[PDB]
Amino acid sequence: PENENKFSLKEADLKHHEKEVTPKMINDDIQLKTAIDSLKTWSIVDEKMD
Amino acid sequence: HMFSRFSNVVSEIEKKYVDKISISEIMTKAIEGLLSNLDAHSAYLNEKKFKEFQAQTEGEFGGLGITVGMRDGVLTVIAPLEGTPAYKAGVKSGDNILKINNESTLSMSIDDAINLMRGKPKTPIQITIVRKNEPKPLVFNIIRDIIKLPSVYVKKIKETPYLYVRVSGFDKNVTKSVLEGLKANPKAKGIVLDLRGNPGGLLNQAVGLSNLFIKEGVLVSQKGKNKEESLEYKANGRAPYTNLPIAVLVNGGSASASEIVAGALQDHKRAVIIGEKTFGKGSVQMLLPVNKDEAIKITTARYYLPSGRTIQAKGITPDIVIYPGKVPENENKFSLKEADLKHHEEEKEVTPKMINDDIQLKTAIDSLKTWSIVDEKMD
Amino acid sequence: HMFSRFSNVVSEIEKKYVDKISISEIMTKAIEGLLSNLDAHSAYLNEKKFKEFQAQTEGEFGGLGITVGMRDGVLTVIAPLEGTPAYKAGVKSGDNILKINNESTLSMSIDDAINLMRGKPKTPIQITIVRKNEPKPLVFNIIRDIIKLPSVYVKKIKETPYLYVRVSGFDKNVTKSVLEGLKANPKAKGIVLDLRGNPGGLLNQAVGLSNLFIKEGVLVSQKGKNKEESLEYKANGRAPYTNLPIAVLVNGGSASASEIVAGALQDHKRAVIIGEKTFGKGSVQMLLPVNKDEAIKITTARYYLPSGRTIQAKGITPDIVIYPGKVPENENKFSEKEVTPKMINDDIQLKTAIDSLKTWSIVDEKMD
Amino acid sequence: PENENKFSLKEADLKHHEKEVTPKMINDDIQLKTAIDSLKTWSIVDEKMD
Repeated sequence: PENENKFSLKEADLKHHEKEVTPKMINDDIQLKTAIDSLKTWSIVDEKMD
Repeated sequence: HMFSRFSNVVSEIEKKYVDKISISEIMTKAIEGLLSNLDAHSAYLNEKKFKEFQAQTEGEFGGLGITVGMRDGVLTVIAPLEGTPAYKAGVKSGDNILKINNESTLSMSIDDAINLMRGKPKTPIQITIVRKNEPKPLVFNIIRDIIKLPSVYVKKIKETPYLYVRVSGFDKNVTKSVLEGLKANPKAKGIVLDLRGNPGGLLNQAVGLSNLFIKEGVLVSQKGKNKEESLEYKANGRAPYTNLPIAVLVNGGSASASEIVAGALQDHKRAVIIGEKTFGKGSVQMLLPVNKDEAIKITTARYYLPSGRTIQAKGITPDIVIYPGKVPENENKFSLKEADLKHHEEEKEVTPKMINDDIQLKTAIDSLKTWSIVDEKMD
Repeated sequence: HMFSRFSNVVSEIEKKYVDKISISEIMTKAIEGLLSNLDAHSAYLNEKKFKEFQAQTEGEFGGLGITVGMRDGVLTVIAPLEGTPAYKAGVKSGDNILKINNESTLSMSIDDAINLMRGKPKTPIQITIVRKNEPKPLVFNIIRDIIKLPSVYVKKIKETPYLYVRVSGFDKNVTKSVLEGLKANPKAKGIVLDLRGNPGGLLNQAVGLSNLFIKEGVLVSQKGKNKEESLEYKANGRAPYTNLPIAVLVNGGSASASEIVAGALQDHKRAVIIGEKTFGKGSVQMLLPVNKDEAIKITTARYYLPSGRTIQAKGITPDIVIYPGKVPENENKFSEKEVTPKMINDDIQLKTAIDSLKTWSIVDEKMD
Repeated sequence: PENENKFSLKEADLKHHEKEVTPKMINDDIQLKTAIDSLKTWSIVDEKMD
């Protein structure tokens, strides 16, 4: 699934301050998007143990 | 003197503007003009609105306990919530609110209709209803009572050791609510802390919630303008659940309080934030009165995350970015022989039929399962 | 007195606001905050802005051609002037602007949008629109250029004596061209004075055009608060064409000058307004000179039609309301230089105007 | 022809809680609508002469 809407996150008077797997080939298929996601959780859990 | 700039200009508007504006009312318009121009969140609460807004702040207050969704454009009855005063009145679905007492609320936006309906916590309001069966309006009186709408509920997942915790708004007992929910299920192995789209408010409970998990953490991570206002200390180490897997779900709505409980966990790597980018509302607002006891609401401090980065105008950048959708499936014939054949308390626990409707909750459960597998690898 | 309230409020703001705001900036954010709340069209120009505006002139800044006016708290495109890039880009009246480039338009002043569109015409600029009957907004990449296309032409109808004069915009030459066309095309009778999509223009030329067809008197009465600035433009007796039929067309994308020509005729029973409701923008603002270099801009006075009605928000309600479409020439069977039946049948609002001229001719002949 | 509005009062009109032509019938048939539109112009030309 891809983003479809552009919300008004920021408004006026706001405060300031080929040979590799591309995000396209990750997007077209979900089974490879969830396998990379499941790697991110492993990295987070590893960093929790220092 | 310094007021020359505004005193000279306000003289012209007295005479040359078309509709004979009174200088007494001009100041009422200049104050509202100034505050709205400092930032995107300041506002002016005059005397009349002052006490009304103060009394109707976050929590329980008198009302009707009826959900409005404009189903048919006539204020249809969307949800007669169980146990609410409207349900005591016996309101039924299919009715619509043409008028309250003598005024066609349909011709007015819900902005003022909600104010009219939400009156005194005791004085009953004679609500007027219309049902298509009876052309003349029916009558249903909703006696007044403080509306007890919990902000947090905990419901198990049918086939997994993982709970589900919803956090919309923040009430005085958010921390107690989550803690008692966890106590009710001592054998949970992961919580999908869904605080998706929740704007914020009541920081004093966000810190308690985060402290319920982290052990070193931060006490209040804000600095402000004056040096005395900064409170970036450490949080206490009395957290019971210091190793429970977590996956907090965020969405563009989450602005201030759900942006400090989610962001605080991320910088301590105590959870996995799943969803879509957030609002980036890195500020707080004190409602300091002035003049005739009128709250000149204005920003007073800028929240900072533990790492030192700023959420303002930057969002929370969830680790696993995924937007709402449906989980794909492949099938050629109905799993059941027929929709009504061969099939021979729903809120008591999540079921796959509702998980498949929201891909994000599925992703959260997947992240919790990965966390469980990783934790089991350390045996 | 009342000033004490404001002084206390500003003192409190200066004491607690996070970013150490200076007093000079507070006043620049209080005056600017007042005028915007006073009336949408109003605006504030400081010393620098006032100087740059004084140096500026309506020369090479053709712009997109979009004309915008506040309505229900959002910017809406009144109508893109005919022949300009915005018209050729598909922007239609009633579309609510959301963004110009990356700048969100929530709570801007009309002057800000006008200046955003103004500049070197060749500079590309992007626009985002919200259309009522189409989900999600749009995006338009438009290149601007100066426009010299004459604003009125008097194209004649093919098979009938009736003329057809299209007043697209009220420039300085609008009143001369219409009179010249009528003079050069005599013995024509009916005149379909088309004003649809004409956002507005010079008042001096709206009264100038209305002067041709009226002899009675007051055309448009302008009144503010005090009597000194109140004045009205009463047409002189020179009305070369005070007899021929007329049928003006007005559409939701017209206002100001095109709304005083249609309103002046309607109140003298001198023509038949045909179409939809009008946008209703009929106020007047000018820079206030006594400003200590910080020129401001307020709606000094508004326009009143001779009947006494004000057109600020009411607009003009046509006599014969008929919406756009194609005439139902079907079901009657088994299935350039002059307006032709092909074009008339593609515009129902123009078919009605011709019919309302035939009845006028019949009633004129019936008296003899 | 239908105006740009899609619903307006299209659903749940209710309110109001035969012997004369009503606007619904005039909308139903275009010939009668043209006949009425050609009577208003007659009134306008009657007013002008006075």
